[PDB]
Amino acid sequence: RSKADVERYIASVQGSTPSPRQKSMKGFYFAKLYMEAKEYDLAKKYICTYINVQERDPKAHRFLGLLYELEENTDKAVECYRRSVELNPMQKDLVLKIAELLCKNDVTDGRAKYWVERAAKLFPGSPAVYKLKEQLLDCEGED
Repeated sequence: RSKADVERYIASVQGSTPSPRQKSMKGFYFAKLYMEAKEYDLAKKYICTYINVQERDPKAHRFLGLLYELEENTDKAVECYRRSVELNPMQKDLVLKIAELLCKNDVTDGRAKYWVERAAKLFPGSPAVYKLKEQLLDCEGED
């Protein structure tokens, strides 16, 4: 998909539902289409327009988190995923994902233990969680 293909769709929306709120309400479609076109900054811009008018949509926060995760912007990805899982706690997978991102970025992140413990509760016996706990144990001080 080209930038031009997405622009043609945005123009169609402008011609038929031109109100700023109707445009914002299409911003998740615009963002996904720009993600198809590998236009990551534009995808972030448009998903933000949508979050402005549909603030409680967990899917939009998760999509923005994925954009930040692709960029390796840990703090922003974790913030988005945290908001998504607050809005829709059925996404237990995001609890493990946050733990994993924090550990990958800086396992001396105090935040890692909190999320590893949350993940351990949701995924009892998980080797993915045990690997993170081993990493935390390896960087613990001694008495």
